[PDB]
This record gives sequence, structure tokens and C-alpha cells, in this order.
Amino acid sequence: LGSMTQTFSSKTEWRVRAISAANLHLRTNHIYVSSDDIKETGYTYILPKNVLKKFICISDLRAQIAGYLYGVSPPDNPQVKEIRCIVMVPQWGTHQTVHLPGQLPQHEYLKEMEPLGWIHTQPNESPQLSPQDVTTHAKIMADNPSWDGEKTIIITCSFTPGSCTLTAYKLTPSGYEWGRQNTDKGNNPKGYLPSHYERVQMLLSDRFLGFFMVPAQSSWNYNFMGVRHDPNMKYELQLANPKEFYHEVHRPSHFLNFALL
Amino acid sequence: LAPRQVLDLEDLVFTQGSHFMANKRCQLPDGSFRRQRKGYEEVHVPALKPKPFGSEEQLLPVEKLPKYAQAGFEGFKTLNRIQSKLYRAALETDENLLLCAPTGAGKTNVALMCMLREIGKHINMDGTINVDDFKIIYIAPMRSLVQEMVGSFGKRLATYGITVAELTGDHQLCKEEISATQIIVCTPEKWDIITRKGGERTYTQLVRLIILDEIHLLHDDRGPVLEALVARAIRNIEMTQEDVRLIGLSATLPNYEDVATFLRVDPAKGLFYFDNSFRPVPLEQTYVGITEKKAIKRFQIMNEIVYEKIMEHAGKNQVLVFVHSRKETGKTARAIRDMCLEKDTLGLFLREGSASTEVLRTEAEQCKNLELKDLLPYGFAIHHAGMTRVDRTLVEDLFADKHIQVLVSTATLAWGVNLPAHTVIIKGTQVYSPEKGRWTELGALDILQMLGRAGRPQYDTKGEGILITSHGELQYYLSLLNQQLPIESQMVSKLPDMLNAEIVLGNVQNAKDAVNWLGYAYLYIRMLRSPTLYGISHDDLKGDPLLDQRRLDLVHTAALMLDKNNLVKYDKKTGNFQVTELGRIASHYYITNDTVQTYNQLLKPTLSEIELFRVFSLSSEFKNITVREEEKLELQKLLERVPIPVKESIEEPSAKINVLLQAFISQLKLEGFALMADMVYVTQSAGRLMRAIFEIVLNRGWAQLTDKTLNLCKMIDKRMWQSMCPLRQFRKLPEEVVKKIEKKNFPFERLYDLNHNEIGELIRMPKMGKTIHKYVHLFPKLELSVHLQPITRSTLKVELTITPDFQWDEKVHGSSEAFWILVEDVDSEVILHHEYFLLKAKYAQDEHLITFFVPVFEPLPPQYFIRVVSDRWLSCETQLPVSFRHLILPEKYPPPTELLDLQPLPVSALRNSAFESLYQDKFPFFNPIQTQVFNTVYNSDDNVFVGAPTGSGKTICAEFAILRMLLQSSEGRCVYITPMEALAEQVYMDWYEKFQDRLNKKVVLLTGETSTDLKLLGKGNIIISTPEKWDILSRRWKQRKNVQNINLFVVDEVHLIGGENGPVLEVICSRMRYISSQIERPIRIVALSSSLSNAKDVAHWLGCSATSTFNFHPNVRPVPLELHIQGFNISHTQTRLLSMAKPVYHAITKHSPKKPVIVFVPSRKQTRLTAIDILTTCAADIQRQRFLHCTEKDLIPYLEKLSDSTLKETLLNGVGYLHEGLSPMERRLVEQLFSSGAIQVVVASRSLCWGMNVAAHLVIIMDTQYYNGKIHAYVDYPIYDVLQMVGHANRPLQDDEGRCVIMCQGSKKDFFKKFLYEPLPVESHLDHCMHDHFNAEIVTKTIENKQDAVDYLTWTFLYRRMTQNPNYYNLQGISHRHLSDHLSELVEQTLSDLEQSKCISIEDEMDVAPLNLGMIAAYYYINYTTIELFSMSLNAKTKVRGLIEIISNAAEYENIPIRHHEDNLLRQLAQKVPHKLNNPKFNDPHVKTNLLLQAHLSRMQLSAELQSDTEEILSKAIRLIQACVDVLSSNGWLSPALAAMELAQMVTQAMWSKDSYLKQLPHFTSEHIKRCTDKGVESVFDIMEMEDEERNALLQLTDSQIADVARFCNRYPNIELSYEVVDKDSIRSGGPVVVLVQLEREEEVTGPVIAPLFPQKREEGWWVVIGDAKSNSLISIKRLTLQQKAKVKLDFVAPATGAHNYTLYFMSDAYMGCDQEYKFSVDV
Ligand SMILES: O=S(=O)(NC(=S)S)c1ccccc1
Repeated sequence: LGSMTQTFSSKTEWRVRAISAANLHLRTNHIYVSSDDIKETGYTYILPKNVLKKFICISDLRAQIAGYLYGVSPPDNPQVKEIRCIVMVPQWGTHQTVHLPGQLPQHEYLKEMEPLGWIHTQPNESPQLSPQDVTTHAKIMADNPSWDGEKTIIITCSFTPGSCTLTAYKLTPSGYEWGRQNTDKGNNPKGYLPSHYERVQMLLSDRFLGFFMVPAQSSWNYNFMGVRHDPNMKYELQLANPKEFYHEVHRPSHFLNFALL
Repeated sequence: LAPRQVLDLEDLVFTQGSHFMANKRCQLPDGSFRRQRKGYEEVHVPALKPKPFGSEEQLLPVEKLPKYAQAGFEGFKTLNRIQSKLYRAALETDENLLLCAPTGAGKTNVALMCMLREIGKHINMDGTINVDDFKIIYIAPMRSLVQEMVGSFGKRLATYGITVAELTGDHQLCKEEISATQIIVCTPEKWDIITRKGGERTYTQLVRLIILDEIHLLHDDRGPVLEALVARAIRNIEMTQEDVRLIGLSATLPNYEDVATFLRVDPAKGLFYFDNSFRPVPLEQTYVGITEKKAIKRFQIMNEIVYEKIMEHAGKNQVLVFVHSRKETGKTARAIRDMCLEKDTLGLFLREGSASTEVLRTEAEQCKNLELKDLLPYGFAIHHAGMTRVDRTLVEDLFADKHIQVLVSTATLAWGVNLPAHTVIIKGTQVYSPEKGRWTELGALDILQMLGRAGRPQYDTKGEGILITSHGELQYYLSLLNQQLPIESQMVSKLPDMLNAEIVLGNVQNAKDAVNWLGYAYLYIRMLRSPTLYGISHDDLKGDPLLDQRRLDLVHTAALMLDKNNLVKYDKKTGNFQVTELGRIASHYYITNDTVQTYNQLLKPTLSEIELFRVFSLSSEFKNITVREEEKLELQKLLERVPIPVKESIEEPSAKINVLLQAFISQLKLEGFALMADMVYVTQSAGRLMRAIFEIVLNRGWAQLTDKTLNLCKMIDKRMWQSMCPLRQFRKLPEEVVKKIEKKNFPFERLYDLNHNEIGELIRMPKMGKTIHKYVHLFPKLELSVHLQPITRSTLKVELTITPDFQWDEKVHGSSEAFWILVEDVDSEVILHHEYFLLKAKYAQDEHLITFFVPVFEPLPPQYFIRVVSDRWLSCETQLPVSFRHLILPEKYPPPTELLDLQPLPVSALRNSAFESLYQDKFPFFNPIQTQVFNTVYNSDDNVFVGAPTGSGKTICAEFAILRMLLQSSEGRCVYITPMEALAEQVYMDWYEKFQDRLNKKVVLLTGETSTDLKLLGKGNIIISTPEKWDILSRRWKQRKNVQNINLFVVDEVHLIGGENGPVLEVICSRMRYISSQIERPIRIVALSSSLSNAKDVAHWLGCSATSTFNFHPNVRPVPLELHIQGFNISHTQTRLLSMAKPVYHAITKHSPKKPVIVFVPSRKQTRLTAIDILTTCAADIQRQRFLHCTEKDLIPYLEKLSDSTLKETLLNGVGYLHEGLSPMERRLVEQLFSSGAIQVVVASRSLCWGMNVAAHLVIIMDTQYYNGKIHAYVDYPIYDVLQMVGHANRPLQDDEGRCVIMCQGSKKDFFKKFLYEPLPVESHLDHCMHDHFNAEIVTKTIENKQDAVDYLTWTFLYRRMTQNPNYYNLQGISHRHLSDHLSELVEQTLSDLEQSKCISIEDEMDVAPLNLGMIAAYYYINYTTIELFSMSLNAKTKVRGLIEIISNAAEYENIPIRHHEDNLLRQLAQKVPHKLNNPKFNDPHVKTNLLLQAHLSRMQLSAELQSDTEEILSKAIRLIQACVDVLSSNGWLSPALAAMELAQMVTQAMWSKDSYLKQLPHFTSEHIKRCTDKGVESVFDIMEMEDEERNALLQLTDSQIADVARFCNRYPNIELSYEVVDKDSIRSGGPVVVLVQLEREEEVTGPVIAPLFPQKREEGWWVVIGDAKSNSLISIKRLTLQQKAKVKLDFVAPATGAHNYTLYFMSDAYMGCDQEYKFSVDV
């Protein structure tokens, strides 16, 4: 066509995702926790509000993030398990699964608390535990025997409309075996079945406070530099608070590159 | 006042800027003419017209000028005509002046004359100048001008020693030069921001001369700044009564009379008007006004006319063209050169084959500029900002060499340097102003300066100026350049902001204050002269001829504007303004009100960096910034890849500003020139705006936003991001090496501990790695350890130890580095505390101890956090976790002892006559606390503890035990210890009048003098003493039988064990328990205190039974206590005080309308200022004199004896103030008036809360912080001071209530509540203060081994608290081995510090013994570090002046200084007093001490506060000089000990060693001793030799004077000395010899030493010293008193078979001239 006005003007996807994540602090006051009320397991998990609010404030809607859970039991009640620390480790995520290092957290503070599992974000509130989540939990269980199947949970924080719904799951032995055997990453893969997991009781509380531990050398968001992430990488931890998702330290290239031209 | 009407200020603004043409026509000078040429109209003005001379004008040679100022005018002889006219008014009068002279003409030389006048004022006799005493302010309109002004003023005034410099950059820390500078040249806005922040003890006080250059800027839009400054200066002169001189400089413009009225310039004396005739060279004027309305054709036509004019000057001297931009200089030079090349006209500029063209070709390679080498050879040149200063100077030099024939320049050259040219052409008068968002016409000042640069000093007979512009604006540029442009005010535009500036200053606080303020403005003057131009109807002016209603309406509109934007809380009825933090921040960072309202609305704690960038982008300074089409493509290309996202479309200028800022931080070059200009604007403004957002979000305690804003400030400054390797911040490091470093992703962190070669291998460029290492270690970094001190289960005290872990290079770090300390909660949302930390070079290596209070709660929060962030260095951040895993929290407070509803106890329960008599004279029933505790104190012998609020009557409880002791034995001894001496005197008066006057018992107040006090303890039944006076005595409890025979020990305000002096209280109180255990005769102990949460600990410490300890609660106070805490959140202290001003009046009229009121203020100045504020608010809101209750004439007698007229007036209105500087009679009279109820309100300094004897219904505490001149920083009121201040609200027999309002910072509210509503925990600090006690106990053999030292520590309160709150003393465990190990470490450290200090000796690392230094320490009650410095410094060196220096620098005197720059004045006279040496470290305590001491020796008259300082210094002085004598005698030489004795007597009689002894005689003037020396007689007892008739004939004195003199002549010691050697001839070289000296007083009078100039009372003392002056060896020393007669023997080991003299024994400790010497000799 003769002389027609043509020029493409567009922006990258992470721009829109950052402008979206800037308002994540809103979903924190409307946080709902799902209870089928038929679980009656016995093992009850209490999640403090502060670490959950910082977990949500630093996440992304599309790309998933995860944190390890460490906690002990209250003085008198063995049946109760109070999540008391969230360990953020260098990770890189997609909307289905999160890629984490093979090294479990190791530090002095965590020596007194039990590894209670892991927590991760989820863009869609699927009514079942993801096959990727089952596989990741079972592989973490097999490589590290610190996670007993009965005392470790998968907490899923689903990005419901204008809110965030929590639900907690524990793996059953058949789920452990299937997750150790799975090398398929399909959304409905081989040998996946709802009897592979079971629902455990999660509780939100503001009675006690929990703390974060973040890696001491680099931060946790390797999503913007997914190359540097190898599963055999090894990290040291420190007592600090996790940076937001789009903090300048997480994406140094976006600044340096823009500077060179 | 009412009713008012709101104005539209927008409509009232001319909206013409400085282009307002108030003149209606324009006449032209005869001879001028107008032509029309090629579509542009040309106007021609002849100028010329220099009147030869007036009536009689003769130029003044500099020889006729005053001598002092001739040297500054070096290199000149004949002043110009204007200068010769103004020499009188500039150097011989102090009048304020306004000079309207044509531009050029050296109008700055008259300013130099005025400066030389003010410089000559402060010239002293030495030839030097009191440079510290005065400061001069020069106000130049352009920084360009300011730099040249600083340079030339320094050059001409270096001969007098003035450091002339301008102040630049951040004013937060660059203040050293500020004190150093004597002349400050600066732009008006910089002076405005300075005076806005202001403060006390500022240098603005010493500013005496202000010079406003180019004051016609009043017409400019910057004019309102000049208006604000002059109004402020006049108002502040009125308030200070200290006149300041104003010197205004303007051009030949109309309205000059109104400008003189503005500057308070008298028309006859001060006003000097000269026209354009007095221009140096005649200015042939050509004005070109074009009519072509096509832009392309306008460009071509303007170039064509410029070319025509330059070719008309082809062979003429020079051509100087001025254009708007930097690139346009190149464009215009290229255009004219190319048009010369199209013709053959170029060859006319060149002098054929020139040597000058050879020079231009010589600097073709030397110019190293892309445009310069292309345009320099043809005679063309350009001058612009983006050019090397060396290149610019070279262009200037070639123009001065006359080589450069055409120069095109931006206005920066026109303002900066002195570069005249014959012909000057202005190529266009329109320029892009990024603020306006448009191209606007040129500011009249720029035009006036450029066209004043036309013509030359001597090179040209005449100059010619051509001005090319639009035809419409022609007239304007005509009337400006031919004196028809009036000067008008543009303040209406900026009025709200200006008003806030004055509200924040407190200068304005009501609407009428603002009407006055506006009356001092040029706007008011111009409205009064031409109401038509400012929109005031003529009948409207008739309505109020002074324009009161119009001014008040303007003020009402501005106040409504500021209240809308939430800067200022405005009350419509009252007209009152209450400053808010937002308003202060706006004034203090040059932010307009709309911008601040934007910040307040948008800024939330949950903002992201995206949103923060947008918030900055929405600033009202950028409102006229617009996105134009010509740039949208480039802006879209940027916004497509910006690091910080931008949500809006590119059409919105918010996006333009956001993108421009991001590009500035990323250091990007933009193609559009409008983009470059708008970026310059946005970014230069961005700094202050982001700092303002920083203070907002920080003082709001938002952690995340605070971090982001600080980092954005650092990024805007350093032009980088966080991700960039911070090494680039050095500016000495190459860019490419940092690029190669950035490629490597090894964290810069990870190259800290690495060595040089490994660094080099990592970079892959190894050789230079060392440099990197240097610049790696120069990068600032700190190391933080934390000591957690649990105060209560809810409050934690934290001691942070900051240790610098970098190397300090002054090339990099400067004089100081700055950090921010931020304590952050668990989730890093809330800043629990923030603090500014300045690492100075003085302590760049040393540790830094910062202590603060943070709340806590149960269950314990996991951690807190402590971040330390460099204020300017990027990524320089060090963070420390604070874990509570191992926090040991104290037990909860036990329930207080119940106050039972018991029957009030009558006085008849004492069952004794005189007891009953006194306490029925005073009341019929006992205080309920007294009633509850009566039986245990009166009818038992047990130790007892009482805890109750201050003002409960604890003194009567102690009197009970005193009475029981007197009943058990009428000769018994009680010792009452109270921590404050000013309270000890209250106790002494009351208890003498009681016990001694009504019982024939003894009440003695100890003095600190050892023998006096021992007598007083021997003769007394009730011995009152401060803690130290009892420590020094009770230490020798083995050698003092009186100390052991004590029966009762009472101690008041025992909670003060937790204060600064706490240790000595704890020590004496444990000493009494140890003594009572040792003697087996029980010493009863009675303790009174305030309510203690841990009272049981102290009770057990004192052996008080559980049944004997009584601890109450502040609700049991006899007078019921109403407490109100009011939070004021302004961080800036001074503004917080201003904000608290009016609520003081409110609290008075609410809580105590009729009853008396005491206000406590942080400083002495605040006393008077708060009194004045009370009176002003009272006059305005209701009616003054509600405070006065006695008739004014009944008080005029009492009143007229007072010194301060301010005090007598405020007293007349009913308000009196108390401060340290008030003489004792004045304070007594004010307190008498207060107790009498004649005056209602007393405003009192904080320091008097112990000294005050009065009381009131209401107590209003202001601020609770005071400035320290030592640290130069604010310190908090300790809780004990607050408790006592509140205890002042105890009026028992008059008020049913007691009300107290504490006005504090919001953050402290909780803490104060927490610790004022409930009993207070106290703990021991003895673990720090311990070395002197240990040394003394090693002296008195109370402690013999280290195990004995731990034994000693068992008796203390420290032991009781260590098992109850271990972390407070850095313990970790309550077990017995932990305690033994902690005490082991402490004892070893204290004893080793003693041993190394040489006070004690450790044998076998086990047993300790006392050395002589420790003995001199414990004997004279002196700190051991003083003794160590003494031992090291004295040696055999003897200097009286050096001795004064050594004594001064003793560690005891580390107290007193505040403000007092008058030490400088003393320093000047200290330049006179024998010792001026050492660098003048004013504000240093020891400096002040020896300064005051040497003033005292010369009987110098000083201030009253200085006299109190002198008193304390003198007491501790004599004790120190005795210590020095004992040191110099123990092993020193003879001359220094003798000189120290001479110094003792010099101090006693305030005599210098050179002064005549007759200066000791009372009522003896200097003329009297001159008469006596005219007789030659100087002997002190020679006066005693003359007959009383003869001495009366010579003296000519009054009988009372002669009586004082006779008492002194009798008291003067004359003694008979006899020297004797036992077995003299039969002595042995190896054996010892004893010399016997017998001394007998002939007179034998009893009494003290007569020294009125000495503070305390002192007795005679004497020294005896064997030692030869030939060898300077002291042999045998002994000191002794000479009551009656006495024999003394001196033992000394004989020398070896050699003749020796019998030396110079006799020496005094008080009277001067009583010194004797007897000599003799015998061999062995
Ligand atoms: O002992 S304190 O720590 N004072 C100093 S900083 S010497 C303290 C503690 C509580 C209240 C006021 C004062």
C-alpha cells in the first residue's frame, strides 16, 4: 500500500507485569484460607500473617515463587506445628512449576526448627494439587530425608480475584512414589491421581511473628537472569528480609543495557 | 479585621514577568532619529552627553582617603566621579544607601568602600583584625558574577587577611569555611534558603553589612526573593535593636525613590541618582525591530542584518554578538563566516599575513575544540558553558590580545568576566525558558549587562550597541535602555510561599504579623505609590489610606491557600497560623505549596519506585512542561526501554518528566535541544525535591519508601544506578577499567579481603590492581556490634558500637562523612528510630558509641534490624541483625505496698514537747504515707526504705529517725546525704532553723574542705553533705574515729544511683554497710526515694527488712496528680518549639487560669522568648495583665533594682523568667514575687529544676531536649530531671490538684507515659566508674588482693542487679560461676588499667599494693587519669603558664561550655594575657577553664555565668595544684614544685607573680599601689611599719575601707622561723641527717585566710623544702599548718663528702610575699 503509516511501538511483557505487581500489597487484607472441614488429620499448621504478607508482596502474578518452611511445635501440644521461618532460595519459575536448587537450606538458626515443607504462589486456583508440585515435593523428599511425608506440606497461595486463597496439602506414600518416578512435565501426565495427596489443616494467625532468611551472597530472584541458575548451585543464608520482585538488584541488565545506548 | 474577601492572585499577577511596561509612552533624546529599512524599523540614539563638571567637583586621590582603606585600593589613584561623590557616605557614614548609576561605571567600588568601612570598625591594636567578630553579606544575582566577585574581592582584600569565598553545594556539613569566611558572596536564593533554615548560635547574628547588587532584579520574577530578604532583615533589625547596613546597587531606572524607601535609605543623605550621562563611554545606540512573521525568513533576515552590521565594522576594533544557546554561538559564527566566504569580505578582518593570524594558527592545535580550530583562524570565536575553562580563558586572552576580531557568546560570559568590545550586537531577544514551557523575551538584567559590555575602558573613544528583536517589543527594550522602564514588584505571584517562609520562621504567627511583614515589602510601597497598576480602586484607597484592609485580604487569601494545601493550620477568627511539618519542609527545600500537597496525597508507605518516579514527575515546578510533537518519537524510543516503568502515554508531560529523569540517571544524550533544556531544569530541581520526599517518608517512619528515596537521591547526585559497580563514584578511576570490572559478575563485596595479584587475575588487568585495592579500601564501610540493655519487659536500651573499617583520605572523604542509622522492625515496615551520624576526621579511626531506646513486646519479636547507610556514598550500606533469641527479660514489677486507709496520725504521737511544738506550728495531722510508715522509723532501730513520688513529705519521715536518734542519745551523729547541693542548701536552711534553733542541736553543711568538714562532723549532730564530700571523708574510715561513731545514715533521692553521679552514691552507701558490719555497732540506714519498681533490690542492698521497705505508686501522691502528654512531631527542634509556643498559652488558660504556672524551657534564651510569647498571645486572644495580681506601683521599688529592662517589663505584665545568667539578687526577687503571687507565670531554664525553691499549680515542660555545644547536638532530659520538674506541681496547703503538661516529640510519648505513670527501674553504672574507688581502697588497705577486690564488689547494688537483669551488665547467666568469672574479668581489667597508669603495683600477678601516684590520687580526691597525664607531662619542666595548661587539661574539668563565642573575645584578650598559644579550640572545656583562670589571676571582669564557672574551677583548682606539688616533690625537681606553690598563692589572691604584693590589700586601687611605688615602698608589712597617722595621710581612705585593710594587715602571716641542724659537724655521707625547723606565729589570730576573690573558705597552709637551686634537686619536703607554734623535722639522706647550701624552704599556699629563705652549710 502506497505511503501507509507503519511503525511498530510496543513494550516488553515484564513492564506490564511490574506495573501489575506494584499493587500486590492490596490483596493482603483480603486473604482467605480454604478448609474442606473433612480433613480431620490431626497435624495442624499455623502460618503467621507477616511472613505471608511479605511473601505475597514480593511475588509475581505470572511467574511463580517459592519459599521453604521451617517451624517447631508449641510447648505443650505436639499435634500443632507453627511455621516460624520462611527461607527464600535462588529460584527461577514458570506458571506451572518452580525451579529450585538441589541444596536444602543450611544455617545455625534453622538447626533448632523442623523443615515443615514449602509454600509457593499459584496464578490459577486449581481445585487439585499440581502434578508438578507432587513431583517436586517427592523429588525433594527422596534426595533429602529431612522431609517426613507426614510433617511436610505444600502450601499453595492462589491468586483469586483481588485476594489470595491459601490451601495446604500433604503427600501420601503413593504420591511420593509417583513423584519420584515422574520425568514427564505434562499438565495431565502419567499416573496422576487425587489419592496421591491429602488436605491438611492450615491456620492464619497474628499471635506470633515469623522471620525470613535470604541468601547471603545473591538474593532469591534469579528469574530475570535464569542463565545463572544451575540446580547444583550452592548458597549460604543470612537473617534479612527478601527484596521485592522487581528490585533493581534482581535485574541489573535492564539498567546497564539501557545505559550503554 | 472581619469581614474579609478572598482575591484571585492569578489575575493580580502581571503574567509579564520582568517584561511589564508600566510606562505609557517613550520620549527620545534630542538628536535621535528613526528609519525604515527592508521591513525592519531602525531607531538610532546618539548617547554622548557627558556634563564636564557640576558646581565644584574635584576627584579625590587615595591619599586623602582614610589610612586603613588605602591599601585595599591598590593600583588606583583617582576614583571615578560617582565614587568621589560617594566616598563620604561610604566611608564616613553608616547610613543605608541606594545608588542608581548606569551599568558598568564600577558601581562595585562603592560596595568595596562600604566593606572597607565595616572592616576598619573591627581593626584592633595589634594591626590584625577581629576577623571572627563581623560578617559581611554580598548578594550578586548570578553565580557567574559571584565567582568573579569572590576572586576579585579576595585579591583586593587579601592584604587585610579576609578569607573571601562563596558557599556552594550542600549546606548540611560545609560550615567550617562558613565560620572561617568573613565576606560571603552568594545568590539571593541561597541566602534565602540559609536564613530560612536559620537556627540559634548562627553566624547570621554577626552579619552587619548586606550589599544588594543589581537590585533592579526586583522587577524580575526572582524579585520577590529580594523583597523577602529585605523585609526579613528590617524586621529582624527591629527585633534585635542591632542596626545592620543595607547598600543597594541598581541601574538608571525609574521608581528609584520607592526602592530607596524599600531599603530605608534617606533621600537627602543616602540617595544618589546618576543618569546614563555618567556612563564611562558614550553608547551609540541602534535598535533593530523586525516585522517579518515567517520563521525561516526571520532567521535569514537576522543573519543578513548581523552580517551587514559586522561588515560596517569590518576594520573597526571588535564585534561581540550575543545569542541565546550554546549551539547557536557556533551556528551564528559559522553563518557570518560563510557569508564572508561567499564574498571576499573575510580578508578585511585579517591584517594580510598577520602575526596575529599566526597566533590564531599557533593555537589552532592548542585549542582542542571541534568548533574552535575551525572558527578561530578567521578571527571568529565562541564562548559557551560546554567549554573548557582553559579554552574559555584562552579565547578571552586572544580577545584581550585584540587578536579575536569577532566573538559570539552566551550571556554567561557577559556576567562572568570583564571582556569589553567596541561594538556589541544582541542577535535576538527571545530564549527558551524551560520553567515557562515556552520561549519568552530576555530578562532586562541580561540585556542591561550585555549592552553595558559595549565600549571599552580606554581602547575605544565610544562604544556602539545594536539590539535585534521583534518590532512590537522594541519600545520596551527602548524604555529599559533609556531609563523609562519602571521597577515593580512581582510578589503577588509568590506571596503564599513567602508567607510560609515567615510562618516557619515564627517571625509571622498571626495575620497582623503578616500585614506588618508585607508592609516592609516593595509590593506595599509600589501599591501605595501606584494603586492603579496593582488593582486597587482610588475610592478603595480612600477607604484605607494605609492599605490595611487590602494587605489583610491578601494575607487572608494566602493563608487560605496554605491551609488548603495542609502546610499551615489557619484559624479564621483568631488569624493564627500553626506551622506544620509539611510547611517547614516546603520552606526548607524550596518547594511550593501545591507540590507539597501533591506529595502528601500521593505518598503512601506502599509506593513502588515506578510510582515514586511519577510522584516526583507531578511536581508543580514542572507544570508548564509540555510534550511537543517534535520530540515524541525520541521520547517513545526511550520509554520503550526505560528501566523504571512508565504507565501513562507519552502525550502526558508526566511521562516526559519521568523519562527525562531516568535518562539523566542513566547518563544519556538526547537529540532534541528542548529535551536537553527541559532535562537541565527537571534534574537540577530534582535534588531538593527528592530530599524533601526523603525527609517526609523518613520522619513518617516508612522504611521501604525511605530506602528508595535515599537511593534515588544518591542516584540523582552520582549520575548512576545501584547495579553499576560503585567504584565509578571515585571520579579518579578510569571508565574502561570499571567496564572490564562490570563484565565480571564477581560481587564487589567479594573483592574486599582479596590481595592485589588475585584481584588482578580476576579483572585480567593485573598491574594496576594495587590502585584498585586502594580505591577498594577507600570505599567507606563500618563495623557494628550491639549491646542489648533490657530496661523493662517493654523497653530496650541499645548501645551500638560503630567502628570504622576503611582508610580515610582527605582527597576523597573530605572533612567529614555522613551516615543514617535506621532501626527497623521485624518486617522492615516501621522505622523504630532514626539518627544522623557524622564521622569526622578527628575520630575517623576511633570507635563511636550511640545509645537509643526501642520498644518491645511479648511474645518477643524475632529480630530488629540496624541499617547504616551513607548519606552520599552509594551502596555504602552496612546492616546488623538484632536477634532476641537470648534476650533475658527482667521480672515484672512486684505489686507496690498498699496505702492503707489508716487514721491520720496527730503530732501527739511523738510524745515530746518541742517535737510536738514545731509540728503543731506547721500542721495538725501527718501525711498518709508518713502515717503508714511512722512506727517503723520512730519505734524501731531497723534500716528502712521509703518510696513515694517527689513532693510526698519524705523529709519528715527522715526527721522522725533523726528524732529517735536524738532521744536515744542527745549527742548522736546523723549523716544526711542528698545528691544535689542546691537541694542540700534547702535542707540546711530548714533543718538548722529546726534542730539547731529549736533544740540547741548542731546542723552542719559540709563544704568539701577536709579539715573544715572533719571539724563539722566532730561537732555536729546532723551533718548534711553531698555524696562526694562524704566519700572523701568516709574513705579513711579506719583513720577517722568520727566516721565510725556515726549512728544514723539517711540518703535522699537514692534513685539517682542510676544517674551520672550514681556511682559515688552507691559507693558511700555500701561503705556504710561494710563499716556497720565491721564495727559490730549497727549503723542504721534510712533511704528516701521516688517510687521504684525494683525497690526490694535496694532494700536488700541496704539491709532493709521486707516489713521495713515501703514502695508506693504515683497515685499515692498527697496532692493528686493530673498528667497530660502532648505530642509535637516536627523533627526540626526550633520549629517544634515554635509549634509549641501557642499551646503553652492554651494549657495555661485550660488547666491553670488563675493559679500559678511554671514553664520549663530548654535554654536561657527560651525563657525570655517564651515569656514574650505568653504576653503576646495573651494580648491578642483575650487581655494581658491576667497575670499581675499586685499593684504595679507596690512592685516598682522591688522592680527598679533589677538589671534587665526586658525582665522588669515582663514582670510588670506578670511573667518572670529564671536563667543561669541572672544575678542572685534578681533571681531571689523573681522567686520572691512568684511565691508572693504577684507574678503568675515563671519561665525557667531546665538546669534550675534542682535549684528552684518555688512551686506552682501547673508545670509545663517544653520539648524535653537541650543543645550541647560540646557534641554540637541535642540531648534528652534524663527521666530524673523530668520527675523533679513534675514534682514542682505540688502546692499542698493551697491547691486541691496538681497539673503538669509535658510537650514532647511523638516518638517519646509512649516512653514518657510508660515511665511516668508507673514506678521506675534503676540500675548501677558503677561497673564503668570504678578505677578511682579501687585505687583508693588499695590505698586505705581495705582491699589488699584481687580476691579482696571481688569481696569488695559483693557489697554493691551491682551484685543485686546482676542476678536480676544480667544483660544490662553484659552478663549471660545467673549461675555463681558466671558471676565469679565476670567479676574476675572486671577486677583484672580495672587493676591492670591502674597498674599501667602507675597508681598501683601488681606482684606475682596476684597481690596489689599502692604506689605514690595512686596515693596522691586518693589523697586529694582526684581522677587517676589526671594523675597519669600529670606524671607524664610535668617531668622537670617548670612553667607557670605551662602549669596552668596542665592543670586545665585535667580530666575533671570536662564540663560547662555552651554557645559563648565571647571566649573569642576573651581569646583576643587571651592573646593579651601571658599565654595565647595552642590552636584556638574554642568550645573545648579545658580551654575555657584556663582562659577563665588566667582572667581571674588578672582580676578581670567577666559575665555572671562565667563567674560561676570560675568558682567551681577555683575549688577543684587548689586541690589539683596541691596534687601537682606532691607529684613534683615525690620525684620531680625543685623549680617546678616551687612554681606550683607560687601558682597556688597566685590563685588564692587573684594576683599575677609580677603584680605588686600591695594588690592583696582591700579597697586598694591601682593608683594606690602606684602611689606606694612612687614611695618605692612595696613591702606588704611596710604598711604595718608606718604610723596610722602617716599611713592615713598617704592612703586617703574611708574608715570602713581602712578597717578592712587593717583586718588584712593583722591576718597577714608573719612568722618566726628558726633553722637548726642536729649534730651539724658530725654527719656522715652515707647516713641520714635531720634538719629541725621551729615556726611560731607572733600574732596568733584565729580565723580563715582572707581572700574575697576566692570562692570557698580556706585556712593557712605552709610548705618547707630542702633542695638546691643550682642542681634543681628537691631533697626534703613537708607541708604543715601553723596554729600556735610548731616544730617540724625534715629527714634526708646526705650526699657524698661535698659542701652544700641549706636551700630555700619557706613557701605559702595562700598569701603572697610571706616567703622566706635561710642558707647555711656543713660537711660530713
Ligand atoms: O541511666 S540512663 O541510661 N542515662 C544515661 S544515658 S547516663 C537512664 C535510664 C532510664 C531513664 C533515664 C536515664
